[PDB]
Amino acid sequence: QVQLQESGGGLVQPGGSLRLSCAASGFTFSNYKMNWVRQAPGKGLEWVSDISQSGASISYTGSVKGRFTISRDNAKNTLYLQMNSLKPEDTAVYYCARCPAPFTRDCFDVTSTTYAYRGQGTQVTVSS
Amino acid sequence: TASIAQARKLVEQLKMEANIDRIKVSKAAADLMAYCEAHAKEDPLLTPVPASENPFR
Amino acid sequence: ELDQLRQEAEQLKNQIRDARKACADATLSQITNNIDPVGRIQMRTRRTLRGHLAKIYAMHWGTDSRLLVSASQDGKLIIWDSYTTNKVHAIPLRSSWVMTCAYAPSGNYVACGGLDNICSIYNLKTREGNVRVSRELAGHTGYLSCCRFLDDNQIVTSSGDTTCALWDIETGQQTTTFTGHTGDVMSLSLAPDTRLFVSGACDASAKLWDVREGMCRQTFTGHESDINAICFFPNGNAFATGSDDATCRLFDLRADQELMTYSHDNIICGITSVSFSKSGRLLLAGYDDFNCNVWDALKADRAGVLAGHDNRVSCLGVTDDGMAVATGSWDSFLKIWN
Amino acid sequence: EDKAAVERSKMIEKQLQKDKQVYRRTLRLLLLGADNSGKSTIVKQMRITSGIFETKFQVDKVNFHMFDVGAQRDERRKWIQCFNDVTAIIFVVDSSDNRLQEALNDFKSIWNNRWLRTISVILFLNKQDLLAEKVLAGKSKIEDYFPEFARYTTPEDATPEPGEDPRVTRAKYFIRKEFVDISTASGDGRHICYPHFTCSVDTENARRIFNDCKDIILQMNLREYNLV
Amino acid sequence: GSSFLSPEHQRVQQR
Amino acid sequence: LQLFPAPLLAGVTATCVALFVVGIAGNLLTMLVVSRFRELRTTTNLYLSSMAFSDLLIFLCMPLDLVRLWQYRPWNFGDLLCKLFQFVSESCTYATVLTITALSVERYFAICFPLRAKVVVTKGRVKLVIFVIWAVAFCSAGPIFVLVGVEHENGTDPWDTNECRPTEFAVRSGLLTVMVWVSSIFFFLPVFCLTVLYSLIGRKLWRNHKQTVKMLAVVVFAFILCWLPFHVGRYLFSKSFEPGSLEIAQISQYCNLVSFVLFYLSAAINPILYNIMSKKYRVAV
Ligand SMILES: CC(C)CCC[C@@H](C)[C@H]1CC[C@H]2[C@@H]3CC=C4C[C@@H](O)CC[C@]4(C)[C@H]3CC[C@]12C
Ligand SMILES: CC(C)CCC[C@@H](C)[C@H]1CC[C@H]2[C@@H]3CC=C4C[C@@H](O)CC[C@]4(C)[C@H]3CC[C@]12C
Ligand SMILES: *C(=O)CCCCCCC
Repeated sequence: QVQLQESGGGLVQPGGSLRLSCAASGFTFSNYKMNWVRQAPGKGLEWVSDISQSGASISYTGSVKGRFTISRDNAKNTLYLQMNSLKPEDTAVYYCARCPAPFTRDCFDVTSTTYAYRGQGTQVTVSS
Repeated sequence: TASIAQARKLVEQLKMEANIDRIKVSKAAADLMAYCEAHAKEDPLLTPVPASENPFR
Repeated sequence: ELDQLRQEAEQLKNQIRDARKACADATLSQITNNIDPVGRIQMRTRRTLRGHLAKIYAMHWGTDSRLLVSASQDGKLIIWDSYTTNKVHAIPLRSSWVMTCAYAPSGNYVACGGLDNICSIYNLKTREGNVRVSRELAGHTGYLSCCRFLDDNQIVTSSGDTTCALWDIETGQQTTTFTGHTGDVMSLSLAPDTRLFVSGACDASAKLWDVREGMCRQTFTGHESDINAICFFPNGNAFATGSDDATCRLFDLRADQELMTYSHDNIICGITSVSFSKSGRLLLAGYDDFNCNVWDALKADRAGVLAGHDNRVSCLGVTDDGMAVATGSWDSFLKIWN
Repeated sequence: EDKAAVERSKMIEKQLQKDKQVYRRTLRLLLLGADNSGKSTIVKQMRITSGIFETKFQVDKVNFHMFDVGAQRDERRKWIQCFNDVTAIIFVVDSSDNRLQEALNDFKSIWNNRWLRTISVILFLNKQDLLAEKVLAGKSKIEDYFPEFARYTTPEDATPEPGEDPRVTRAKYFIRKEFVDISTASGDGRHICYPHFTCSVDTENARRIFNDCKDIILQMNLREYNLV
Repeated sequence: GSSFLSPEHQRVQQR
Repeated sequence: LQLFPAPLLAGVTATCVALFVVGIAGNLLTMLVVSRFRELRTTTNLYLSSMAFSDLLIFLCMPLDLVRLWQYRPWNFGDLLCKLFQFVSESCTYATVLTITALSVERYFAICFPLRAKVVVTKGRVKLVIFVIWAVAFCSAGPIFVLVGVEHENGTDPWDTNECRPTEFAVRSGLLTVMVWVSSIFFFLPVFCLTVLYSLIGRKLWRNHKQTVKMLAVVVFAFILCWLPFHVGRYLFSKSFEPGSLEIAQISQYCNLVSFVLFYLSAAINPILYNIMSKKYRVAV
């Protein structure tokens, strides 16, 4: 079965660094574009960053540009999100999302109504 | 409330799925193969039918 | 507690996976290694049906294997006499955004539905000598994806609201509802006895339902993307599924696990329609790459290709007698192959 | 016996011709927008449990069919496939400098969707009046959501409407550029985007769609009639 | 198509 | 050799055969590709299929003109054949020019009034326009059956001087209008239309479109280059029969020779200019 198990999270002081890792299984990882989505308390899901199949094309949302970097390891079906310079506004549960179909450019993974191809996410808290 | 209800429904439905009787995959493969072989001679697509009785030509 | 329930679900999933693994001794490929190959099959277009002004979505073969209905975005349902290409009825729809249609087994009623979230039942025979809406089955919260007649009084419809319902045409109220899915239901197929049906719901899973108990009997997983097409094996014990990951899979209810996967490295496009021949040896799959492929259901080898269509293939259907296969496409043309 | 079948088939053909004419002469549009977008008022501007709504209006003798998705689920990736034959897609985005990033993502997905690679998108930057007051208030922290705004200057050739302050012009032109960069990122040119600034209550909306459809049909004709 | 002149045309005018 | 000494004659016939091969290939390909492709079966493609048929049928008549240019020996073929291919060439020329004019008008309507084009031109109107064009071409070429004919000098055996040339009745009659002036229409009206409408199209598309404007310009230039010498040579030929004028005979002969090359050049280039720019035509080839 297609599943995405995220790892990491926890409590980190402001300005620190925290790495999120997701283990992908049940599908051919090297052919699907990957994405990161977070849901802040009392807020809708927000798209974070994207990475193509080969990693040659990457984009970030304005709030995290220059702070977060996304990488993938096709050799072990793992997706990475190295976070630096965390801020209180960054506290949210982070989900790993996948495109509905392979070899495709567009995506519709921000849907909140039970998107099948995403994990349960890991809570990230930024506080003193 | 909604999350716990959904979790309970999923758990009970999957539990009820877990107790169904199952047969070996070899038996299933043999059954499908036998069914396919028995009706092979009665499939126009598998074996072409002469135009004398083909309704499209 | 949420975490405890999730842990219990994970443990039960592991138990089910262990049962699947222990239930498998050999693959269908190993058993069928001694079966002679079907060989190359060549099929030629016998009829080219014209008269549609927009891309076609769904078509259903009649029980007599002569009359077939088609649905196009122009808002017209056309019943074609495949033997002579004549048009028997042209129904102007109240909503031009139709995506599915169904022809009743008795042939007295034809149904369709789409983005309007309403299933319209059209009566083809009446003393007035005209086609009129017999009943509209409103009540869905999403676009209808597939419609099939269990009987002249009962119709089962799928919707993109993660729900399927069994309607009563006489009263127009749902008799039972299926809510075990978590995504948009794309297609469902009725078993030969009409006692069971399966559907895929864009969650890479297929589920088996009972039309009386109103509950899922089995859940099938293994796909890597949305399932578009589902079709029962002629014997009613297995079914085939097509998904956007460019692979078809065969599932058996009694074995309750995947038997075969039909994948080719040259295919990088999804499957639109899946159908079985009368004997079940040939598996016909429609593709987004403008042509259809025929697969050996037992050997998983490609037996032939149908490339007549010049656009995406939307619907594929085989006559109940297996005499010919009609393939619809977004080129507004229906081609019958034999 | 069988001659009656041919007679009724010919009658059906004759009935199909006189609505084929209507189908060919008709222009179809899809109205896409977020929940906060003022697409509802735009529909009200047009004048002569359902999952889809239809609006009838005509400008200069040409009939337009505008379809708005009503009671529908947010799984757009499947039902959006139907609207691949519409002449143009009307996209309405609310200037909320932050729901604007979601609008950018949706526009990007529409542009790069395989079956929408041949449809021009009519982009309406709705609710300019709210944006003007927000930016004039000094609390419009656009730089926080889009850091590129801190290093962006208004184009020299930009034509601003009279009475608009430089800040409003710069902000709205940056908003246009955010969509134009995605539109031109493809570099293929099969379809074109038409960015416009409009308000919820404005009578010029009908003319904008008329001109955009005229341009789209002209571009299609260039290819159809061997000109390009 | 086109119409040509006879080589003798120069002297046929001489009757 | 009696006309156009051997070197020039060999050069012109080599050019004519090369143009025949190229134009036959192009016209056959254009006609066959459209006939079996619903994707390419549009109004402009129907007009171009008619034009390609006309050009193809023109080339099938090349040998009769080529032997006349080469030999001019006593006309062995029947008079009916002389009249037949003369009428055929004239009718095909008129049909091609009228098809070009109709295509230019359709392009003008489509590019200047894109939303009004679909309510003007369609299969029903296209078929009627083609039928009317062919009917008028045949009617205007009909007088050919009384202009041209086999004639012989009184002084010797007809079998030794038979010539496919205009009959003396037309020469002495006032039919000089039919041979030249009546054919002047279908040059002046088509050229004025192809100029004004294409200038308006270029103005609207200019106000990339550079390539299509340049292609329209070269199309107009090719039409002018190919058809102006043809008509001026025919006019010179007609006035050559007037008494007291013999100096213009050589000029008329050379103008007709160059028109011989240019006519087949235009016919062979017709399938090129109007189809190569259609990337749909390239892909669907
Ligand atoms: C004396 C005659 C034979 C000279 C040639 C006449 C024929 C070949 C010409 C004149 C009218 C022309 C037709 C006019 C209209 C059409 C419709 C088009 O969709 C198919 C070709 C077709 C049918 C044309 C083919 C060529 C045509 C048939
Ligand atoms: C020899 C002549 C007839 C060739 C005509 C070519 C036509 C189709 C094209 C080629 C170049 C084009 C011209 C290029 C420049 C301009 C500037 C524009 O603001 C007025 C029209 C005008 C003058 C164009 C008219 C259309 C045009 C003339
Ligand atoms: C030359 O031989 C034919 C010239 C044509 C003159 C008649 C014009 C219709």
